[PDB]
Amino acid sequence: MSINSREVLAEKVKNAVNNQPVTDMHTHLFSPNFGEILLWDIDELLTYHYLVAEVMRWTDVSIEAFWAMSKREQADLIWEELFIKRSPVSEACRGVLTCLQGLGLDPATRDLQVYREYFAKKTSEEQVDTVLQLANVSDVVMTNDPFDDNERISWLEGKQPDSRFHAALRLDPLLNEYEQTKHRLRDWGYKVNDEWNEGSIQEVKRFLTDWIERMDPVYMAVSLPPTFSFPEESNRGRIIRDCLLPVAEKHNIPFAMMIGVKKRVHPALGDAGDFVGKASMDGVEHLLREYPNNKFLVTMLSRENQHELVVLARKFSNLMIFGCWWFMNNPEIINEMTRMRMEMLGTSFIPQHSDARVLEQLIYKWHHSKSIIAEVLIDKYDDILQAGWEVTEEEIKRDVADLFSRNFWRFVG
Amino acid sequence: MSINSREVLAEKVKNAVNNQPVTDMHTHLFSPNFGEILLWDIDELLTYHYLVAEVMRWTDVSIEAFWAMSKREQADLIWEELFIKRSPVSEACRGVLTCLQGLGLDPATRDLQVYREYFAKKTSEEQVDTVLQLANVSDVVMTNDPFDDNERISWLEGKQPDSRFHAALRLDPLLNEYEQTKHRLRDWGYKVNDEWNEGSIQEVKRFLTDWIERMDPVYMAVSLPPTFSFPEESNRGRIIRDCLLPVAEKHNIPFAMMIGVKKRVHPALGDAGDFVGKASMDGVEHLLREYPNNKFLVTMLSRENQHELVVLARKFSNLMIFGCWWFMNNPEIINEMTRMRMEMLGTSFIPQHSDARVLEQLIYKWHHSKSIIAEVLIDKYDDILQAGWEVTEEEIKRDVADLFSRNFWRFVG
Amino acid sequence: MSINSREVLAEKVKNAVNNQPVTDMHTHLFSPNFGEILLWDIDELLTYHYLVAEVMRWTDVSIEAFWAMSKREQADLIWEELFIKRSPVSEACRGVLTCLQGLGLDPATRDLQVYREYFAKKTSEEQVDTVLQLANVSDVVMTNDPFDDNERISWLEGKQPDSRFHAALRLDPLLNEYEQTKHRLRDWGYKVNDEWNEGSIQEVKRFLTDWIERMDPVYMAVSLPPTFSFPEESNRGRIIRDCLLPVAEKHNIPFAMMIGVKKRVHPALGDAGDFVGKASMDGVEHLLREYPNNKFLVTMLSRENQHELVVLARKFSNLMIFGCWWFMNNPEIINEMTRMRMEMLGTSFIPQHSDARVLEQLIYKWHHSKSIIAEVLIDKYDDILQAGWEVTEEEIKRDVADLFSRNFWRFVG
Ligand SMILES: [Zn+2]
Ligand SMILES: [Zn+2]
Ligand SMILES: [Zn+2]
Ligand SMILES: [Zn+2]
Repeated sequence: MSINSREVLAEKVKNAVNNQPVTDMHTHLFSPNFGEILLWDIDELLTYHYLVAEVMRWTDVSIEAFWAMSKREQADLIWEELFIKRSPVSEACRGVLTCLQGLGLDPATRDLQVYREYFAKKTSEEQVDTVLQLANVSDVVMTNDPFDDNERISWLEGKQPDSRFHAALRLDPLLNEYEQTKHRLRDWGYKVNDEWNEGSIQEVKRFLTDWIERMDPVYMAVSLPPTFSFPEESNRGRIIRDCLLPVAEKHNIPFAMMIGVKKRVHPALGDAGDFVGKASMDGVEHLLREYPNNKFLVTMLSRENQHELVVLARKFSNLMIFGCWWFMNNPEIINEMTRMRMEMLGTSFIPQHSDARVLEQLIYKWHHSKSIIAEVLIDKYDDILQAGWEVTEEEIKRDVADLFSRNFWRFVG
Repeated sequence: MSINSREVLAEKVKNAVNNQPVTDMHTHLFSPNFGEILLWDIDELLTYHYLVAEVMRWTDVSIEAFWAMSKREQADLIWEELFIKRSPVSEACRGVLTCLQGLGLDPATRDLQVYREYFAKKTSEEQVDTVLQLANVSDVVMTNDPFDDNERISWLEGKQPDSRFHAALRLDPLLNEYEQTKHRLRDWGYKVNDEWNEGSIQEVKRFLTDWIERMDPVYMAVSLPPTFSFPEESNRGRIIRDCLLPVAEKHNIPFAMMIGVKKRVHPALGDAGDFVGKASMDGVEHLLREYPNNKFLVTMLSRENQHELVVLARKFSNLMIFGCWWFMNNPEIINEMTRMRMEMLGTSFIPQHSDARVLEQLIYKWHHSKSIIAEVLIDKYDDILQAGWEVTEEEIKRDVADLFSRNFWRFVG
Repeated sequence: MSINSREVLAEKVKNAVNNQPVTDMHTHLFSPNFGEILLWDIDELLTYHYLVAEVMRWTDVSIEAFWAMSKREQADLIWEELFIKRSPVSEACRGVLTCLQGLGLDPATRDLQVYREYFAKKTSEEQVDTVLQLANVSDVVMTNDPFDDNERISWLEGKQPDSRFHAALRLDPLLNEYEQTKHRLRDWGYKVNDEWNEGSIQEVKRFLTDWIERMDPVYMAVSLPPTFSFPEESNRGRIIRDCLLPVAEKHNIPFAMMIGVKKRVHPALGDAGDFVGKASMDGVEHLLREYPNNKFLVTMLSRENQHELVVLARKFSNLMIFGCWWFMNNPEIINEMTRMRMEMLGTSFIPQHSDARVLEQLIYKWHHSKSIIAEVLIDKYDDILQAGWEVTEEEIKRDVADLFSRNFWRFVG
């Protein structure tokens, strides 16, 4: 038959959404065999940079003093300032609670000591199994930076990630800081010249090719400022034009662009010091139109870029938009973004990614987003149901699978 | 009786909204006596450019191959790709279903062949009577382009539109492509000079005057790019200043501006290749302030222009804003736009227009929009009812008539 | 006794919100002992500039004729045009009704004459007691302009405001119209030179210092245009850099910036002729980063500046954002703004201010805003209750006190 009641439909959508294994196509997590770079712990959750920014709006403790404290002390301060002295109603604070509850811990007691004991008696491998199970995440895409001495080592040592973890080649240093990076390249055997000649071009391409072969990335990525433009006679513009795009096309690897971040407007805050700005769509429009054989994954930081980004996706099939990034990762914005996207793109987009920096975040990141996405799906199905259309649970499971996993794998080939 | 609760209010409002005859002040429909230019058919509905854009995001069929197929083949592909392989949850797909259901056809069967048979046994005149009846549309405003050889002929042959259809003089070729258009003008007896002198000015005005007399348009219209500015030393700026405005004032005809469309960012897609951009409000502000004796109808394409456009309407009574155009014609946006408009303008605006290109679209266009507009009205009436205001059903019927028909006719005199 | 259900939660929050005494940190009201500048009356409510703009969209009465009528005649016209000829559904009209109902008058009768009689038999001091009581407002922050001959007099006469009223030093003439203002300064004994030298700098600082000592303002304020930038080699840029900031720091007085207003786009409308524009965040960002020892209160006029303003607050603890100003003071916007703010800032912001120009407006301004703020809180508390957190009624009361009063006083010291 078909679904005949609004209740069955809802039960059906929520169940399908909750049961669908998720492919988180963009995170800052690492296969557990990569070592300490994989962050997890209630102390890591509480010291997430989102919460550092928030605690600094309340506490009288200087930023210097904060950075001087131990992670445990920072966590204690954040807990006291954001959870005890004021209700933890922000999205980031709410998330910490969702993680605790999901792990079987009880937020009702506010017993941070007891919460810590839970983690003290587990290994990274165990927690990963636990979390991926609780968050129903089957595949995690990492952010792998070959310019980070730490991460760099494991890749050179031939270490391969857990089969549940996939690599993504981060190129920010190369594209945004070529002047300083070119020195490290030549130091690694990549003889780039001071002038952008065929020699420099071939060496940069070799660097990319070497790492593509080494990581077997699902895509190459870069985060860009509000002022991003293309074409552009700059190191970034030339590298993208002469090296990145050609290589990406040859290996049929998508180019992921996270646009709109204004770095370090408040240096002292570190990762919590980045701001946002609306970008022009001209550069993305040009890339999509002039490079029809290249695939692009895009997410933008400014609320004001979201609707036009959806419209751009209507224009180019070689564009796949994804997630509600950072400052967009808040219920009010996730909801409006997801509705605009489905209304203009049907199911041809990737609703969300976690951008998790701490393992446990996969729990709240996906739990918070799934309930909103389910609500949107229920309304959209109810609307065509009202129009006389019949939908089957199989069709819903199909649609949900496309949104949470298939659209991505299908796009990166 | 007494409307003394949100519940009674909801019933009375929905009834009033549903029963109110609609004047669709902007469409791409034509009086049936104008011939084949009047599109209608389930195949026409499925090949609407909104769906072409959407199918191209999914199908592997090349755009060239798509355009090579017959309309029936295109419709079959779109149906399979957007309705069968994925649930038809997008607004445009949902609309097709609403039309079918409204005509008495059953979407539950997904029998495209049976749907086609319905249309095969009807004439244009009959379908028009059927659709206008089902969509409860009493008056349709057309988009009449004197630069289109096809349409041009019927007007020259003295053919007059059905009394339910009204004309609107489209001037895009003249204002946006004067360099190429000036040649057609002189070829039609309008001796415009290479230089913008009094001779050219008088000839352009004569062209406008001749067509105003020929069509008896309710308003003159033009769609403009995000970069639109005024004053401006350009063909567009000079024609508007020296010809359009003076003539519009003399005949007391409103000037309609549809701002924000960036034409052909993806040429191969044809009508489905247009993009959007936020525009500056400076030009509109200047026109409203410096030409107090001219009337302006405005709608904008960018989500980011909507709130400030509402504020501009608060500033100038010679400005009438209307509808949720194109990329704004989606539930999430229609809702936010309609609420911002009513909150700052009360009932002094035109909530919607269909922009229908295919006859049957009047059904879903108005059905989808009316349910949203009705909900906004219920909230607003309830808020004053709870404040102690007594709203009568007659007052609701009056307000609803203003929003859906009278405000337009009152503005265009 | 834990909060067992959302329904019970809804009640505790609404009670706390309704019972919490409000500090309205930005209004255009005056202590009753300041004289006629304190506007109150149903006629004043109806002739509020928000309604002037709205009536002009409907009435055929010329703007000249309108200004020529007496306040009573204007009120009669506005009442007839916006309440009788069309339902009073706009936010501003709804507000008038809420005020009447709150005062015990009955909107159901639409008896404007009877409403007027209520006010005719009361004094300013009495109405102030009545209104502050009904709106549950314990503290009102005024807008005091030393450049207004009228207001200026009472301050020079040593008149001190009622203890419920606080002063805020308005500096628009000085910062935005220095060229014309410098003449008044020297005329008052402040010997500023034509050139911006140390002499001019010291004299401007003396002017500020003299008025700070005279008003004992909670903060110094200025409203700025969409084009506002800083640093800037202009009178405004230099005065802010060399005089305002240093003085503000020395006295630890916050600098309030209301950004985005485009003055007089429609001169004839007077106060109702101001428009809006999106501003760059660069100037505010620079001020916050380069002047860590200065405190800034910011509110912006453009809908499109709201989200990034929230993000900027996440970056700088010396920034306190407040209210939904003017064109933002509409339910649809207040809701989205308040949700974005709480999601990214928890309770570290000031949700609203009335900007009341007419005494009675405190009633609707706060009643309309409180219901929305209460709904947002109910949702946010429900989300953490759902995550296992045990919110207590006393904690809700504390959070509510912070949002409506304590955050402000805590920020201004
Ligand atoms: Zn919204
Ligand atoms: Zn990331
Ligand atoms: Zn159109
Ligand atoms: Zn104000």
